Amino acid sequence: GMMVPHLTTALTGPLLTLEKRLLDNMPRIEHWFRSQWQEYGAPFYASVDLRNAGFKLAPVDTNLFPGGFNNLNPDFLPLCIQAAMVAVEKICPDARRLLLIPENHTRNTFYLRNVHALTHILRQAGLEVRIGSIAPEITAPTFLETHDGHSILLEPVRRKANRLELDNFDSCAILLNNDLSGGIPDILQGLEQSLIPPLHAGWATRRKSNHFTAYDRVVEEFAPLIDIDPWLLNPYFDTCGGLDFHARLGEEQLAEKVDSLLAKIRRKYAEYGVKQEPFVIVKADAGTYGMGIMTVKSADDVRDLNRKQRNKMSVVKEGLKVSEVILQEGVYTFEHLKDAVAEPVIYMMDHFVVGGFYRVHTSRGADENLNAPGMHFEPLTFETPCSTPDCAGAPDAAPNRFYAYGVVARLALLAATIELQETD
Amino acid sequence: GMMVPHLTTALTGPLLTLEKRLLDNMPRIEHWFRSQWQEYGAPFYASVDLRNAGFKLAPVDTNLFPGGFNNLNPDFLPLCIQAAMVAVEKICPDARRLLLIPENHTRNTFYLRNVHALTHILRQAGLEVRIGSIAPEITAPTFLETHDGHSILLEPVRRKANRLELDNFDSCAILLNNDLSGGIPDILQGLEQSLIPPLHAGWATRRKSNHFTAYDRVVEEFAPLIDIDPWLLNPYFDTCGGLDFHARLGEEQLAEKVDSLLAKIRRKYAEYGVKQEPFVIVKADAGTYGMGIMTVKSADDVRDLNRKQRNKMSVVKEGLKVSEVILQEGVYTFEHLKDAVAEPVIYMMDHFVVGGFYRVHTSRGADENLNAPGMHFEPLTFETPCSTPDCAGAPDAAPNRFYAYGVVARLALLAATIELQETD
Ligand SMILES: [Cl-]
Ligand SMILES: [Cl-]
Ligand SMILES: [Cl-]
Ligand SMILES: [Cl-]
Repeated sequence: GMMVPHLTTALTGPLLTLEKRLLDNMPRIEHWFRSQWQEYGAPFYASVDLRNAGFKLAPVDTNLFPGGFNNLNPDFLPLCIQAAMVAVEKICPDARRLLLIPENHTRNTFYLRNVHALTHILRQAGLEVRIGSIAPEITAPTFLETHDGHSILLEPVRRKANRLELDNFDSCAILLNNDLSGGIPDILQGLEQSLIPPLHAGWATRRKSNHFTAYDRVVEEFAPLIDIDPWLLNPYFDTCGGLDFHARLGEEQLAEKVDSLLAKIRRKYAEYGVKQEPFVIVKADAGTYGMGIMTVKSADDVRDLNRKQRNKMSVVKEGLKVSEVILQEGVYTFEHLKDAVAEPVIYMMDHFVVGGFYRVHTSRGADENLNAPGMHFEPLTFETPCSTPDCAGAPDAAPNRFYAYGVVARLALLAATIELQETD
Repeated sequence: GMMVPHLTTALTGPLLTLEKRLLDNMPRIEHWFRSQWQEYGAPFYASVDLRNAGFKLAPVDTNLFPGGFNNLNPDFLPLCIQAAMVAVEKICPDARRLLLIPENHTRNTFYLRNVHALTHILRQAGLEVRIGSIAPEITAPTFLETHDGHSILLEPVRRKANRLELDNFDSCAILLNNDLSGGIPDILQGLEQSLIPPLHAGWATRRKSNHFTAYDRVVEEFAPLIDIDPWLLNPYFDTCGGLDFHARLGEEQLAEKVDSLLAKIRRKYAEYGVKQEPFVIVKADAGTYGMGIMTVKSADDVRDLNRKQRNKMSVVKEGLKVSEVILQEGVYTFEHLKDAVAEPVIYMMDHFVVGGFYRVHTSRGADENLNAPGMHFEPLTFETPCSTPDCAGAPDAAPNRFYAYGVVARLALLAATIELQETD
């Protein structure tokens, strides 16, 4: 009776091939993941955005600071609690107390609901948890309403002798729910307490293309394990160095790389009988200053950019802050909830899939199967577990689709784990 | 709408005191358990039978070979699967294949359903699992119907060069779902593969009173942690040596110990305003030959036993096989499902509570609140999780009652873990 998203494409052969390979190799796959986690560990928590194109199933974002805990299905709270307990035992085994640092947002009601939901899980895992703000406008204990009969209490972090403290509260470890993409503040540097994840100065200006290389390496091992075309799991990408988007010196360089990537995508689209237009996501990385993103369908789309596009791709008015441009094969999503495009987000704690939700696009044009939704979505909670495949059933039965989602999400998790280890 | 058991007693003060202590110490308790598991580990799986008397909440049986997996709530399968994966990672991390040895029962339909349910969990955890019989009447692959549209395949174990094998199947480890209480067969001794749990020759004739001593030691530490009378969690007990139940030489010895135990129980019943009659469970342990059990309400009940009682307490017709007699304070259960007495069974994998079920007595007399049900019960699956306390709620709200059940079950698990380590 509960309506769920369905694919609006009949071209699903590659997805079903992937599902068949996973369901014919299920114990081999799970044994392989266990070998990987013995070598690498896993983060405390994470979320991975996927897109199901019917001809491809690929991760498109990995977040080590997930902010949608309030969107999880409450029937799965016990599974989350148990996984959070495992994470505590691996990452901070002796912890009694945990300081949670949120994003600096105090006016997003949904973000505050996430904080409440996350805090609840961590308390049920047996930790004493308090919320320590690093927002400069929080100067005293501040109660913020979630507009649902509850509130959260934000307290300003105080640094004393290489430790962060709150009123009568000295934690063992510090959990970041703030991605620090603007740079690790000096107040969080050189502390005695461990940060989770353990970020160090340099984090925010790291070479972000290493994320895509790390996922390539994971897929290069996994794809032959199950005998699948690695392209079914992995978008192509390329990079170039920093460019000045207020000049045209870098124009031909960029255009040539767009053309070459589009050509690679076209070869695969021909192989698999795909009729949609190839597209490329152009990501201008300006480190602490942010990132500018645009999508293109031809090399001409990066030539002679207009004023607004130049400003977007430069990221800020300060000159030449872009240090790398990443070009990635765009992946379609053909999942729809009635007229709305939907795309899934898979949640993990330690190396276990705990659930997730769909982002159901609020916009409604012909190109919502291409456009990234950003903040323009409403969540729709998952109805099916990801850890209960039916190996003899239909390959695209719901539990088998969700098993496949959980496999690709765990590949992306492993890649992020490897990447983070290699920043030291 | 789903009917559940309710207490038929208004004398619940001690239960509510326990619940209040647990809910005022929840993070301290969970931190304490984590410290314990770091030192001791936990078994692969276990079940613990509890009785809620309103004036006491105590474990009355610990089983390291649980046989009621088919009675678990299917909505909690993902939680079981995840816990089973943790158990695999701690106890047999590199295992690809697992040989499961069942009880020698081939005609109990419910036991075969347990085997199917257990096998399903282990396969979902990513193991290749086969069922290896050590029953002498299984001499070829044998399909047994569960009378529910399914069957299980039993294959005779073959020993070759210090390993157990089946057709094209050599496992890494061996999971016992057979308690080997009749003695570890020679075919299972001196193997290269690990047994789970890791039993050694001598197991079946161990000193069974060490189980009660180990639980005493756990409660002696836990009770002061939360400031509770340890008697609220722990039945009194005593022991004597082997006795000849076909003679009366041991009669006065036994009678005196019954009298002394009853007197201790009476003191506590007076303290707490309990009006029910104290009772004692007399357990005659004959090692591999089995155990004889009777309940008594006075020292006179062990004097001048009749023929049937003498035979029961001697256990077998072979002479003087009883090596120890354990006397335990009997604990009432006042939970009822309408007219039927009910008592809970809590399931764990690794150190995590995964669910459980009530044993709903099929018999209907005035003394079913005292009598152990044995096989005379129908299962009723738990509706409430054990890991989701509401610390500010009513102490006997359902999630808080079940949190308390999961705490006492984990104390009994820890005790069994310590006991088993100390057999080596
Ligand atoms: Cl720690
Ligand atoms: Cl930084
Ligand atoms: Cl192993
Ligand atoms: Cl033995």
